[PDB]
Amino acid sequence: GKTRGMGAGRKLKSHRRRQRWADKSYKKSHLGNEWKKPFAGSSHAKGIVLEKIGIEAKQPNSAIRKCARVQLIKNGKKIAAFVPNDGCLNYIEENDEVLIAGFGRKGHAVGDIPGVRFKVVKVSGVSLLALFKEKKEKPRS
Amino acid sequence: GGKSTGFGLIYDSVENAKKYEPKYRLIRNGLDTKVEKSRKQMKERKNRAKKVRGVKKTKAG
Amino acid sequence: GSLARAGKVRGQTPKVAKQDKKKKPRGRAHKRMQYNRRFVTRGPNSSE
Amino acid sequence: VHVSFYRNYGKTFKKPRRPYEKERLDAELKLVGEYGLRCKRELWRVQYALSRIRNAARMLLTLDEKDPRRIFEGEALLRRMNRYGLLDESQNKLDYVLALTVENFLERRLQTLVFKTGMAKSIHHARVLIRQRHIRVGRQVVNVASFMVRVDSQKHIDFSLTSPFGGGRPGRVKRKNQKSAAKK
Amino acid sequence: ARGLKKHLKRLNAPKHWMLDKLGGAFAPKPSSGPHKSRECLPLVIILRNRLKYALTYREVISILMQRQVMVDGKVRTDKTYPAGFMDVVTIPKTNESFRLLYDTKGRFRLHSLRDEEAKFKLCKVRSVQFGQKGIPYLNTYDGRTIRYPDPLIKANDTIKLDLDSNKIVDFIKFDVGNVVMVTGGRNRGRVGILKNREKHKGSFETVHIQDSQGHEFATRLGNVFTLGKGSKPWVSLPKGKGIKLSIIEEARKRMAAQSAT
RNA sequence: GUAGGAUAGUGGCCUACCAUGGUGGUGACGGGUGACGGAGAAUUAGGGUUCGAUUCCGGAGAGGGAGCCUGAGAAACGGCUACCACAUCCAAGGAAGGCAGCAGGCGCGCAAAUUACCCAAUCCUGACACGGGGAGGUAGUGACAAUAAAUAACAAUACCGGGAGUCUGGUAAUUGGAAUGAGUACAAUCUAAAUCCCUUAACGAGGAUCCAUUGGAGGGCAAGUCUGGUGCCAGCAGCCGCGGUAAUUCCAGCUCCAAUAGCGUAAUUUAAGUUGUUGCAGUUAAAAAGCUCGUAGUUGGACUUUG
Ligand SMILES: [K+]
Ligand SMILES: [K+]
Ligand SMILES: [K+]
Ligand SMILES: [K+]
Ligand SMILES: [K+]
Ligand SMILES: [K+]
Ligand SMILES: [K+]
Ligand SMILES: [K+]
Ligand SMILES: [Mg+2]
Ligand SMILES: [Mg+2]
Ligand SMILES: [Mg+2]
Ligand SMILES: [Mg+2]
Ligand SMILES: [Mg+2]
Ligand SMILES: [Mg+2]
Ligand SMILES: [Mg+2]
Ligand SMILES: [Mg+2]
Ligand SMILES: [Mg+2]
Ligand SMILES: [Mg+2]
Ligand SMILES: [Mg+2]
Ligand SMILES: [Mg+2]
Ligand SMILES: [Mg+2]
Ligand SMILES: [Mg+2]
Ligand SMILES: [Mg+2]
Ligand SMILES: [Mg+2]
Ligand SMILES: [Mg+2]
Ligand SMILES: [Mg+2]
Ligand SMILES: [Mg+2]
Ligand SMILES: [Mg+2]
Ligand SMILES: [Mg+2]
Ligand SMILES: [Mg+2]
Ligand SMILES: [Mg+2]
Ligand SMILES: [Mg+2]
Ligand SMILES: [Mg+2]
Ligand SMILES: [Mg+2]
Ligand SMILES: [Mg+2]
Ligand SMILES: [Mg+2]
Repeated sequence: GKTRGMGAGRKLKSHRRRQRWADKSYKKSHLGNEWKKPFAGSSHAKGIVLEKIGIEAKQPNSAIRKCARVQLIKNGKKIAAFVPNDGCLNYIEENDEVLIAGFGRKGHAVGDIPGVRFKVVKVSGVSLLALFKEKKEKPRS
Repeated sequence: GGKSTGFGLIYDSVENAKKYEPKYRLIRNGLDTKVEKSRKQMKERKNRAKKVRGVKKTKAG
Repeated sequence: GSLARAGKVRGQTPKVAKQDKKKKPRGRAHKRMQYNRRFVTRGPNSSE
Repeated sequence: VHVSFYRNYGKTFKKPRRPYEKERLDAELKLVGEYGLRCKRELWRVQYALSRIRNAARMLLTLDEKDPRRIFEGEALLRRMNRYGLLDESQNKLDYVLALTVENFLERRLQTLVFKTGMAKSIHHARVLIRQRHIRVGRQVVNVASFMVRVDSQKHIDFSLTSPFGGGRPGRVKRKNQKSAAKK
Repeated sequence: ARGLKKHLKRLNAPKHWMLDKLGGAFAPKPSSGPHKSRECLPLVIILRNRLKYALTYREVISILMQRQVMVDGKVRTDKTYPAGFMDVVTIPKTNESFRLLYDTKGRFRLHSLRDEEAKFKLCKVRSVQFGQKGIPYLNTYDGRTIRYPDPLIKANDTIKLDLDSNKIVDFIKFDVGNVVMVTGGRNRGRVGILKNREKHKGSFETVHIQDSQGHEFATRLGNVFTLGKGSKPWVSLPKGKGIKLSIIEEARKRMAAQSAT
């Protein structure tokens, strides 16, 4: 059982120190591997759209999830960013600056989209929500 | 509305007021004039004037 | 997969303009009617 | 360094932990409509203030009744409640502080007292009168409905001298109408 | 830092000055002088914040530059001059004369004095030792040095100094049974009778002081200042007379005052 | 350790000589830190967890090192000298450079404002009551954050309920007269001078267009088995799931719900007694070392002066 001695302060403190690593949440933050992620600990990130792609929805669903491969400007890493809402892929062109954000599960895949953990927030400095609701238009043409 | 509060000073004579009263409060009562000046211009003149030696400091435009 | 069908349904949906109506009260007044309609006088949006 | 950085400020309310509890929504809306509150924020800050008062009383009650801090701060807390009418002279004990409710604080609002003193036809009518500069507490005009009236000041609530309802000239609506009638 | 600091941030000033925190970013930096910067009251505070004669920092300079203020019988023109405990401040134009004494709450109080009583002050002896040529001398805690002192005077004693003749008129030996005032720490401003002296070799000496109402409090020897021999102080004390009342007692007086006043 | 040297002074601080010591599982030494330390900050039944670049205190640096003069005080950088790294001017022989001060620009980025006014307040400094102060203050930008608080009130009709009847209560872009600040503006006040606020002549509300928004309406979880479109497509969906021709879940209209001048989305606390000292588990769910010995560690019977 637990060590109870009044003089066992060191052992209890050292025991807990070793055992905290067994916790996945603790080890994820204190490992230092977060800085190796594409965002490198950032909430958002800008990137350049390399190409427009579709990803087959995971079973038992059946659909083509519209995504876009994006290369991050600050570190040059390539990621897949999901484009939400209906018909918003038409607002995205290749070699365009897009602001990327997490998908809501802190680096984990969301929904039936396989291996996707990012979504597109802005395109050409304009939020997709504004374009979807016809609030604004992209600055070109 | 209906009430105001302020601070007042009564001096024994105008001569005493001009000695202890700040300049800006004397201009309000009309006991002194206002000399218009630009602090930034004065600073630039100071820096230009210290690159010359002798009586030519003043003549430095 | 094919990307040519993006925006399919949204473009097919016929446009229907919103009907302009008198605005509801704001702030305290809004809570006044909300209070009379639930305590002074089936769910709130039942299809009765 | 900026001197303004040393100015203090704090929060006055906390949002509910459970946002969609049907029982809580029903109870809160009843108080909001009864006292003509603007929104749930006004009710929540009163609850926040009430929690602070009760928390102070609990700490004092946990101490020995002979503790000097218990005696000193306990009397001050009771005196503060009495001065606002929350408690009565017959309830001079910290235990009665723990029995206070939100309704007690809402009844001391200027909006509630204006309506319950006959100056206003409805609780909502009192709200408009206060914000429209028609009420005064003593000599000072008060345009805040949340003003918590004191017992010594409850009897001095009256219409402002500048208001049309307190001896002042009629408002611009009547004056313009009188002008229009004269032109005829 | 590479030398001496010339500024005092307002929040870093001594609390007993009672300076509003939003009044500015700076507080008057006490000048070097007889008293320590943390145990003094600069003339700017006295003239502007305590007596209200000056309304601004500038007006204090005008008053002092006219030679209208004297400290310990000498005119002082330094705005941040460190006036401290037992110092006598005289303003001939207003015919006023004050002595800096701590109130029972530990803050300097400008105790108005009569003309006769403003001709002397009390000083605490720091040490007595031989100077150059074997001439004995003593120095006090207010920066004063007196040569050829009475041989009976020893460290920690109190001497009555005449501001006119600048000579020691009388002195009080530091011993149990005399009335003393606390000049520092938690018990600052309290007056009582020295009841005991506990010495600890190599450490600070503790002194037990009993108030006139029987309340007993301790403190360090460095915070004690003898005021008189026996039980009667040689200087006039404020209304409190060094009697520290409990918050309950103080609240009781306030409640009674409202009923009467 | 001894004797010197040097220093404002103690000291292997340094030199000569001599001795062989010094630290370490009570973690030395080394490594990592997206590490300046503290006062403190967030959240906290209690214990606790996390944070602390930043206005107070202490330290450190002035592109990277090193050296130094002056001086009471500097190994100073809005002082000098050299090297290195960048970079300005030149009549090409030279010369002058240090914004992690204020403002501003470029770059970097998810990420941050005026190349403004003033020494009037706070205080500092000089030979000095007077000069100076991008310290500091004032205004501009400012939905970081925080506080108060509008967007209607009342009456009469019509309509609809409750306690044939009559008192009360609820609806309507109906009909009426009242109230009022947003705004605007004489003025005064405010201020160093302006500006805002406060005060106030006049003016200023009926669809009082002087138009409240942001997210939702299968469950978790407050709110529709409404109508049109789409037909495993398009999309939704934090999780469970919805969509394959009669979709409560997608795209729309209507209605309704929550918060409300705010609200949605993308490290950390709470929930977590899922890190358990308080306070968790280890027969079968993840978990007793194959067995015993054994040092450090941790833990160790009773008894001595009561009445
Ligand atoms: K633990
Ligand atoms: K130093
Ligand atoms: K030395
Ligand atoms: K040695
Ligand atoms: K010097
Ligand atoms: K100044
Ligand atoms: K000066
Ligand atoms: K427990
Ligand atoms: Mg056991
Ligand atoms: Mg410095
Ligand atoms: Mg000693
Ligand atoms: Mg030596
Ligand atoms: Mg050697
Ligand atoms: Mg740290
Ligand atoms: Mg670092
Ligand atoms: Mg810090
Ligand atoms: Mg850093
Ligand atoms: Mg900064
Ligand atoms: Mg600092
Ligand atoms: Mg330095
Ligand atoms: Mg740099
Ligand atoms: Mg240097
Ligand atoms: Mg510089
Ligand atoms: Mg410097
Ligand atoms: Mg920002
Ligand atoms: Mg509006
Ligand atoms: Mg206004
Ligand atoms: Mg819908
Ligand atoms: Mg529900
Ligand atoms: Mg349908
Ligand atoms: Mg749903
Ligand atoms: Mg867990
Ligand atoms: Mg478990
Ligand atoms: Mg098994
Ligand atoms: Mg098992
Ligand atoms: Mg035993």
